[PDB]
Amino acid sequence: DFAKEYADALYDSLGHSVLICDRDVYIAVSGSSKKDYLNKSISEMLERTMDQRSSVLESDAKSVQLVNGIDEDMNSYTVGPIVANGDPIGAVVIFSKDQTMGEVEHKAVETAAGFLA
Amino acid sequence: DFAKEYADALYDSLGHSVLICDRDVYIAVSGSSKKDYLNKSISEMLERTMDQRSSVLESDAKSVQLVNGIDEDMNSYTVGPIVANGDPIGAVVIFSKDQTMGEVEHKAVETAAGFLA
Repeated sequence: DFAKEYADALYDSLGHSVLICDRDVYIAVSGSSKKDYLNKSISEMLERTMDQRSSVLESDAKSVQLVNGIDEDMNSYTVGPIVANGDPIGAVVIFSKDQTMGEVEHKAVETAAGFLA
Repeated sequence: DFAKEYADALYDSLGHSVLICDRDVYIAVSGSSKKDYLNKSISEMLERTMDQRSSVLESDAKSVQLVNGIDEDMNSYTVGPIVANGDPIGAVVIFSKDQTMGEVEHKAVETAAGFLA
C-alpha cells in the first residue's frame, strides 16, 4: 500500500493527521482513526480543491468538512491535489484540531502529491 | 528509479537542489548537474551525519563538503539520514547556494528519509 506508506511517513515526521484520497474516498489514514475516514466519501471542499488543482492552506479553519456533509471542528488544514497528466486523481490532506498548519505541512502535501502523481 | 522519483518531486515542489545517497555515493540528483554529484563519494560530513542518525539543518553554512574533500560555497543545507531497522542506509540532502533552508526543507528531508527507509 503505497499511499499508506507515505501517509505513515508524513505522520511519523510531522505528527499531524494525514489523509490521502482518490477521486472518491479516503484510501489512506495516518494519525487519525481509520474508522473516522477510511472509505468515507470526500467532501465537496476536497472535490473543488482537486478540480482547482492548486494546493490550499487554511491556518484558521474553525470548521471543515473532510468527509462530505460532516462538519468537523478544525484548527487548520492543508490540501495538495494529486494531478497526473493534467487530471486530478486524488489529494493529500494534513490537518490538526489543535495545531496550526504552516508552510512545512503545505509544502509537504505538495511534495507528497507530486511524488504520488 | 525510486530515489530519483522522490528527488524530482522534492525539486519540483521546493525548488532546491536535492541529493540522495546510499552508504557510499550519490544515487539521485535533482536540480543540480548529475555530473557534479551522481556516483560521487559522499563527504565525511555526510558519513558522520548518517552515523549520528539525527537530521541536521545548517542555515548559514558558508561552505560545505557534499562530495568528500570538495569544499563548496553553500548558503545552507539540510540532511535527513535514511535509517532502516536502526541502520543508516543513506541520506536525503537539500541545499542551496543562495537561499536559506528552513523547517520546510528540514522536515522534507526527514519525511523523505522516513518514506525511503
